[PDB]
Amino acid sequence: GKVVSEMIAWIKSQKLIAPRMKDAPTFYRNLEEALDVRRSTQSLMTRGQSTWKTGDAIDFCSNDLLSLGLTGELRREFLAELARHPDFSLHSGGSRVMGGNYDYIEAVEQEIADFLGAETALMFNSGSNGNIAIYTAIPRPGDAIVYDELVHFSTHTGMAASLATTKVAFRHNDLDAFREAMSSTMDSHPMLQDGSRSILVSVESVYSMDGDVCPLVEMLEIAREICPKGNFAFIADEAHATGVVGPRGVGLVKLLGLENEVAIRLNTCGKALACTGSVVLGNATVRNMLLNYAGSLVNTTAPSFPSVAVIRAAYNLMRTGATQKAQDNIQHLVKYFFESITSSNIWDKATDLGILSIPVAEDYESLDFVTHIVPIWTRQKYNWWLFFHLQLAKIAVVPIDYPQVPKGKSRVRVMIHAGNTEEQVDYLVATLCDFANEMIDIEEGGKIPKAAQEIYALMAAH
Amino acid sequence: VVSEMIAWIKSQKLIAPRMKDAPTFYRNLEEALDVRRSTQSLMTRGQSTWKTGDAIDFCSNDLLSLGLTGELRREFLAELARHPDFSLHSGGSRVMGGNYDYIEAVEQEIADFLGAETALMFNSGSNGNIAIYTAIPRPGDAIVYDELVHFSTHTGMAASLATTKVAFRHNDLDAFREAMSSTMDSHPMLQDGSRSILVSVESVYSMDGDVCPLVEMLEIAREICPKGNFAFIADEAHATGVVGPRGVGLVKLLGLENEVAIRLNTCGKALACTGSVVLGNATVRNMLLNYAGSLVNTTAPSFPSVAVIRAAYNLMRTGATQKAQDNIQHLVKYFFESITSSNIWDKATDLGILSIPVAEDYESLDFVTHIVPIWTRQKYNWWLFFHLQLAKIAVVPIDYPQVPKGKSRVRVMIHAGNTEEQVDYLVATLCDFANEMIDIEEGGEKGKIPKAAQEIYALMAAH
Ligand SMILES: CC/C(=N/Cc1c(COP(=O)(O)O)cnc(C)c1O)C(=O)O
Ligand SMILES: CC/C(=N\Cc1c(COP(=O)(O)O)cnc(C)c1O)C(=O)O
Repeated sequence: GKVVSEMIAWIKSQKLIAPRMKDAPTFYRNLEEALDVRRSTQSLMTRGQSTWKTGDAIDFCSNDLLSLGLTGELRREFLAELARHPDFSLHSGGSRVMGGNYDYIEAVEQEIADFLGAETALMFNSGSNGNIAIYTAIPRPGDAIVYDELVHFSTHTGMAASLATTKVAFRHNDLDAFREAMSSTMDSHPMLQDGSRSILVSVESVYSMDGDVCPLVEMLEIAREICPKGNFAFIADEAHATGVVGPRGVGLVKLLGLENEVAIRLNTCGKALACTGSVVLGNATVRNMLLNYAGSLVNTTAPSFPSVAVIRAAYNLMRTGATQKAQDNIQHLVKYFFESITSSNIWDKATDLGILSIPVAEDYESLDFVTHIVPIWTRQKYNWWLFFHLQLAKIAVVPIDYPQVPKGKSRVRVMIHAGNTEEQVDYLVATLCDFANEMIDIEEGGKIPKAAQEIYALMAAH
Repeated sequence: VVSEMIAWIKSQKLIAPRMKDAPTFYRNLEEALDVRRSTQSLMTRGQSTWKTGDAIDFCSNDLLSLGLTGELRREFLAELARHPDFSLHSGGSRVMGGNYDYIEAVEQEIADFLGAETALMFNSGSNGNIAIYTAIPRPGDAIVYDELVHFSTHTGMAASLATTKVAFRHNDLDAFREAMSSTMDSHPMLQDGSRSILVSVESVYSMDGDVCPLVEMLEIAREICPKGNFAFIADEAHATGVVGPRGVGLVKLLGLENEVAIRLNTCGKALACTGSVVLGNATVRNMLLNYAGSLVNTTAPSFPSVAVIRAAYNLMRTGATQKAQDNIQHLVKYFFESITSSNIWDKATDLGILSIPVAEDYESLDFVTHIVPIWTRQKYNWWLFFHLQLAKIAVVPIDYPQVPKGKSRVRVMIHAGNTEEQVDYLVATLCDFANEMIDIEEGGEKGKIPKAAQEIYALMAAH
């Protein structure tokens, strides 16, 4: 219905366009050639998913983690906040350091900083710009940046534009490789050995595309062991941690009581807090470093009053406890899904054959908590088929593929929200087990499964 | 207020001395901050002295006084009220489930008001320029850009896939002609029309206040690129709302919406909120959605953020900013006649004591802009700022790194909500400073400090 109208528009947008641009001007000629590169691998993005916004599909893909957007709970606290300041000055006035600072944004920052256990906060338009500012301002020449290989794109963009000359990745969440990265970096840099420069460790609290948790206590112990002079500093991107983890959604850093051990923390408002923006946490020296050396911040207009107001409304819902029930239902529904798919008859054969792989679902009971992020892996030549199977079953997931991940690591990303139900989770489990069945029967018989046939049929027409 | 200047005075006291047993990371961080303090140009809280009412606003970016009057606020809240059940959260990135009908419809309203085929909305003008210059240039293309394009344009070009980036002297048609032709003559794939030259300009330049001669550069581009293998990119941050009928900006005013492939219009200035739109055909828009990785990997704008942009443009389309816009023109022409009619103007400008280049031949233009950069001698620049501030006139001082080392100045912004009496006081204050400086220099005492600097140097001693 509405599922099939967007599949058609998606199929149609991958038709190569350059063979029609021979007469077009050179500028548009080469742009449509560049778009054709993506079309050729069927990865041209246009209008997104959105079948869940209309009711035509379950929402297992959006970032509305606590359903604050779905319920209108944030909108009502947002309008209530604007009503506490009639005649508010909407316009900031300019750059935050030249005409754009005002009392209400400083007060909201300190309010948030107090709630998350930090000394100071600085507000950005987004988590991305938060990362851009951190890694263009904070790293000094002679510093070293050691980062998890799956840090966010904005972190990669910030580090590339950094003043630091030494940046070394380490294998994802691997405490051994992080040790090897730390000590091999120390040994070859005499300025780190005598403590005249620092090593900056860059990690995410919860990884957007894997769903696992940074072992921060252990990394901090490794760091102190390698750098006994204390010349290290951590930077924790809690994008997918805020609102999900910790008492009243404070995140992983405060949950572990590391608020004095992690020098820089980024908390974003784009997921659980159901709006946009971010704050960078640190002491007053970090904050003044961003205001003075993060040129991206210096040359952009400061947040408007409504933008600050929606952020404050979201932390209000967190800090007054209004999100606590939604926060536990995530834990419940993720465990409920984990129990249900690992208890179905076919999970064992499908896991050996490699038909389905959900690594976050294994050993889940030994963790202090679970995450909302559940990537589901299949065979790489089955990935689009798994997507079409769920999509045609009226379950909206996010497909992950090149360029978003390396060209061989394709997967499906399922998001469990506080506003989902056990009936919907049962439907997701049953839907996945039908797919695992279909591919095992094909593997035991060149057949193409039902769902893919229908999508390939629509292509043969469009 | 004395308090804002006192706080600024304290923020310049060096701190590296107290940092010994301070850990390496905070010591090196505060050592970098000291580099700014030792030149007295550390920034902390800005210039908000005007915001309360204790100083005249000649500094903010609220050009049409939409923020001051609450006009945009009232329309913004009525727009929210006409959508009582709006979905606040976008859902994710614009290409992954953050798209919705409201933002697309708003985009097309802005495109059609601006005379463009499509529009694409960003969090900021800076993010728009980032997206343009990382997504649009192809390998083999050349970028010819005005040296004074915005910081975000410089960041975007440095992350670009184009391998020839050529700057040219600001607003200079001969320098631009020389950049275009020497770039054309050294690239066989520009000569044969298979790659393109991208031309990057601001319609109104944020710190010199002058206007890009866009019709002249298009003529020169077509001359040097007879195959038409070129494309212009016009950043209109300081034109939207303030230039053209009903604020449509410079490109539409000259009727060049079909000759300028990419346009950036921003909401941080005269439109009194935040955000931007990139304008172009659907090939440009798809290019940004697929190759601007900054856009792909960030959350899509929430409903209230879209609605205030809509309210701003709706104000412009109902003609509710035209009188504010005519007021700007009146007040800037009034400042220009006033200051150049002053007694000391001839002497102060011959001596380089005062210099306002946008005040020269302002009558030979079709319009003026709101940006009045005021120069003095480089060693007097903070003295000029102190003098203006203590006279309760809020201006924004402009020093390294915002500008080159020896190009420090002070930026006055004329807003619609300003008055002729406020302009009279500014001129009187400027003439006092010029007179005080001419006296000090002819008195032959190289240690003589002006009055307003004496007070600042006093508080520095006390505090
Ligand atoms: C930061 C205050 C400011 N910005 C100027 C500016 C921007 C940034 O746009 P945005 O703030 O990211 O929406 C973009 N392009 C031009 C030409 C500009 O002059 C100013 O001139 O005081
Ligand atoms: C919206 C795309 C997305 N994640 C965003 C994200 C950001 C950017 O945050 P912002 O949208 O600029 O505020 C920063 N750090 C991490 C770890 C992230 O995962 C996702 O997983 O769908």
